[PDB]
Amino acid sequence: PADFVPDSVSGMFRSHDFSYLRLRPDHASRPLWISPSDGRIILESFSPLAEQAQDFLVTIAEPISRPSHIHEYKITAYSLYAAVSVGLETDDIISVLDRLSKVPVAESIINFIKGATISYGKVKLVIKHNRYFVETTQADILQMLLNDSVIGVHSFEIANESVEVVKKRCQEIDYPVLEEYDFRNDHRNPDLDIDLKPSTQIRPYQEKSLSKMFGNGRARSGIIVLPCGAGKTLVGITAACTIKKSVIVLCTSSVSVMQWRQQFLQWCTLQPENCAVFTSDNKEMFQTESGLVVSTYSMVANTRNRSHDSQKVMDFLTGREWGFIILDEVHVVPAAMFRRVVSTIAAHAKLGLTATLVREDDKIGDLNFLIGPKLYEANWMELSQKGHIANVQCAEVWCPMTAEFYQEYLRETARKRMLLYIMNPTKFQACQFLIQYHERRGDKIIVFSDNVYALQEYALKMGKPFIYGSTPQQERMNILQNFQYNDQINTIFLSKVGDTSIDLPEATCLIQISSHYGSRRQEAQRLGRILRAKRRNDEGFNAFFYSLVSKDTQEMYYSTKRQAFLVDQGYAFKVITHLHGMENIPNLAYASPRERRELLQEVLLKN
Amino acid sequence: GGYAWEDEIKRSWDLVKVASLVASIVEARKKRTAKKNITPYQRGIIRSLILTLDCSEAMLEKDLRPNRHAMIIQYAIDFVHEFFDQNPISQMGIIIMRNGLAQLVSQVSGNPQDHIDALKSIRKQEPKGNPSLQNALEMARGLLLPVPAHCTREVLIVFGSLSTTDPGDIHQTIDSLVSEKIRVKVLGLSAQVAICKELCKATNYGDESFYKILLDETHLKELFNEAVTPLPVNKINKGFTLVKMGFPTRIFEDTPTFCSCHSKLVYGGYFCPNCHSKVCSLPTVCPCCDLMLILSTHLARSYHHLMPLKTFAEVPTTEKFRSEDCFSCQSRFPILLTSSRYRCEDCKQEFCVDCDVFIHEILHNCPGCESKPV
DNA sequence: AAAATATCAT
DNA sequence: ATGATATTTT
Ligand SMILES: Nc1ncnc2c1ncn2[C@@H]1O[C@H](COP(=O)(O)OP(=O)(O)O)[C@@H](O)[C@H]1O
Ligand code: BEF
Ligand SMILES: [Mg+2]
Ligand SMILES: [Zn+2]
Ligand SMILES: [Zn+2]
Ligand SMILES: [Zn+2]
Ligand SMILES: [Zn+2]
Repeated sequence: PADFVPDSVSGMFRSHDFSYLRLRPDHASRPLWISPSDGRIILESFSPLAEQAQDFLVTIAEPISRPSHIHEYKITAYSLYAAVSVGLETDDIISVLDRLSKVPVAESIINFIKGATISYGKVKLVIKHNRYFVETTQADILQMLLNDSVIGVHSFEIANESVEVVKKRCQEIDYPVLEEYDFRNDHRNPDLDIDLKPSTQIRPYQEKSLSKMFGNGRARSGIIVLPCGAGKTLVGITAACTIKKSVIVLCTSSVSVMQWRQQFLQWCTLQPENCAVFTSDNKEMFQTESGLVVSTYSMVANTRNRSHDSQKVMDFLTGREWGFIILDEVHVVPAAMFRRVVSTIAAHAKLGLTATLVREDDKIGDLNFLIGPKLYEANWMELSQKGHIANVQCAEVWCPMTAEFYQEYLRETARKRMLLYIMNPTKFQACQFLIQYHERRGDKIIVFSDNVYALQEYALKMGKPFIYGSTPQQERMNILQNFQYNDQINTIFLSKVGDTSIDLPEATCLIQISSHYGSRRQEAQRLGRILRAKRRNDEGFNAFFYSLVSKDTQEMYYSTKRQAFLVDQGYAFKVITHLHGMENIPNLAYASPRERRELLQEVLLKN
Repeated sequence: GGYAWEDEIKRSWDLVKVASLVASIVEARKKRTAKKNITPYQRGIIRSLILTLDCSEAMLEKDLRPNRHAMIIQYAIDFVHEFFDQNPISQMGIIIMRNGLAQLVSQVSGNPQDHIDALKSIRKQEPKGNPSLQNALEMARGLLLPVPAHCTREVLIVFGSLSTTDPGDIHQTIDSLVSEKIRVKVLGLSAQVAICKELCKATNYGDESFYKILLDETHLKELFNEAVTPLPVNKINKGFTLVKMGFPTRIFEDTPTFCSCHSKLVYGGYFCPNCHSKVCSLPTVCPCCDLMLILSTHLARSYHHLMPLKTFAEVPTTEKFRSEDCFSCQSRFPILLTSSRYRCEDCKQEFCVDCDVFIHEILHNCPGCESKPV
């Protein structure tokens, strides 16, 4: 900022004016704008050099919003650490960024990238038989590290329980800890002989995502983020196959554990001799020299009370050293107790796979020092164009609340407030009409409802099935399998159990009469349930995602806050004030005033 | 046995790292080289063309968006308009190969509206079956029989398939076509075909340049436009003769009268100079005394073919220029490397690039030559 | 069928 | 800190 005349309207911009820097002569070619103060990056995807720019920016930046034309990126310390990790240096990053920038990079930005691009590889952590040695080839630097009281060629054994403490501490200190494991060199750990089946073929983006993890030829821990239905299961299977070591899979739910077992079997050469599932249904353990063990977070994470039969298997899990560990649905690892899974199980390489890297609290960033940096990410819109994930036309139906119903809403307390608008008679009519209309088109409809009471009430009235916690595992699986392969049972209701980590290609439409409090994770996960429809490549096909809300209620506030993640990724919500053809429906629930009054009394009697 | 993942990262950005006016001139000169050679080849102004279109399963392919059938039909409409504008005296007929048989869709006549309407109706028809060159050629051979001898028989097959299912020996038809002096032009769509090449070569006195296969959507229009112009005739072939014709006079009448051609009430028409019968439109054979009625303008349109304007040669940069502005349109020649001046040989007057294209495509007389007093 | 511990949101 | 919902065990 020198020899620059402030603009007359510069007051409109609160010190964010960047007119002092002059536009480059070749600005018509460069696709990037760099904001000095905020560090934001504006990228034009319709200009030359778009494709490789997007790949480069994603590597060095964490995407914020990616609409059709203008992509908004941001640079953070964690993003820079991930970039330098995958075979990159400050010299290359600076040259590329300056080359692609429509305007010269400010000195403030240059300092930010420079600082965090030099600490890559000073401190290393390795795992011997069952003892963790935080060693390094050089001897002088570690001596400085050891002097610190927080931690407690040089190699020293560190307490297994306190491993997380040092990992965070290394992040706090200038030098962050690196997680690399040369699976080719070490053969002491028994090797599992497995390879992808000849029929199987890796998709382009799946190949690229796995390439980043193995860019240097050695496996490195990290998190791979792909849209729901992208195929993270196959990415994990391929990652396990290439390492050729023992692999342990931790999964959110037992139903998904079965999916991993089947998916693993369908897409690799492994035989049942080397597969064992440590789930509630059965505690079978593999006796082979090495193999795959798939379990769930609750079983491994549990500390106080675990049965002796489960204890023996858990001791078996903790006994042998493992080569690979897949943390499926890694968005719940930062939970209070699930963090112990990483520490208890000793694995050289840990890979996290999730579709929605979102968490209400500030614990999402902790993943960078529990598993590894965010290695790769994919655009939801980009995959939709390629035909890998079915297109969805999201909508947010506005259901007005009737006067009799609304008056009781105001007087009631907050906790009782939820049940008034969830059981809105107008909302009930909207749900019935949408289901009837979309059932005519031969479309499978899944109706999520977090409120169990409302879920059951809607299901009983509509004569349709439902799944939630009380339902046993056998019944839940039977409904899932039946709904997939039976014409009569075209629609099934669900609850919070089915929100995340379930595969069902048949589902194409989707509704939510009720939902949990404002939380972007559940919205994205529920939307992803219908993003893998098998009939996604058919010409002129569009899946549907309906969100029923009550006007003037707190649900409107939550719904707007509950779809922020989808808006950032690219999805757009359309407001449907009027549903055409609803009046002509011969039968509508709670049409008569007496029925509405009876329902109001019934719902009020709940509390 | 390591996979491609372990090798390295692609590093796409590494691939990208950080004279036109003369190029256009030399490119124009290379293109102008093909136009340098031009001689007044004798061409048959009067012609009868039978347009054969392939409507078979091969048309359902999406090589030409939206489908081959749609693009061929659409460009056929344009060809019909262009063909009858450049050649007013000529007559045309339309045939289509469908369901393994040749189906006639419009009788050979000289009315462009009838042919345009026939093609428009074919739009909805869904192509199916296999094509049959022999059936189309046999039907075309019959159609070109009543045509007068002085007329030059012509067949323009738009073939799209790769195989032909005929009921008989197609080689006999090729010999028969040569006997009747019928020249066949084939516009293939996918790849060369042995029979198609033989048919064109045999009927065109051994010339192999009458069988063309396009390479993209754009090239199709150029191939269609080329067939509009009349074809040259060989020295050995003789068809010199006179044709009786008359020029009727437009007549204005207060009360409508019956037309001899269509027996319909029309306010105006052209009175024949032999039988005084009125005809709605021109140029058509008189319905009563069967002498082709035409206006002087119809003959005029074809004069430029007989005596084409000689191509212009770009002046060398070293040599001096006649003037600083274009003779015709008075547009200053840009100062620029290589002078962009073209002079006509006969009158030696420079012209601009816009005039050079205009004076040889739309306007068929050099402005300088007419201005020169003899 | 009842207990007890986690998780996710106020 | 509390209330729902879910999961695991006895
Ligand atoms: N390469 C592939 N070819 C075909 N189908 C694939 C491929 N990769 C993944 N899929 C399919 O994608 C669907 C969802 O995969 P999954 O791993 O469950 O997704 P998520 O990322 O939500 O965990 C499954 O039906 C699976 O068969
Ligand atoms: F992201 Be998936 F639906 F597990
Ligand atoms: Mg999954
Ligand atoms: Zn008439
Ligand atoms: Zn007459
Ligand atoms: Zn000119
Ligand atoms: Zn001249």
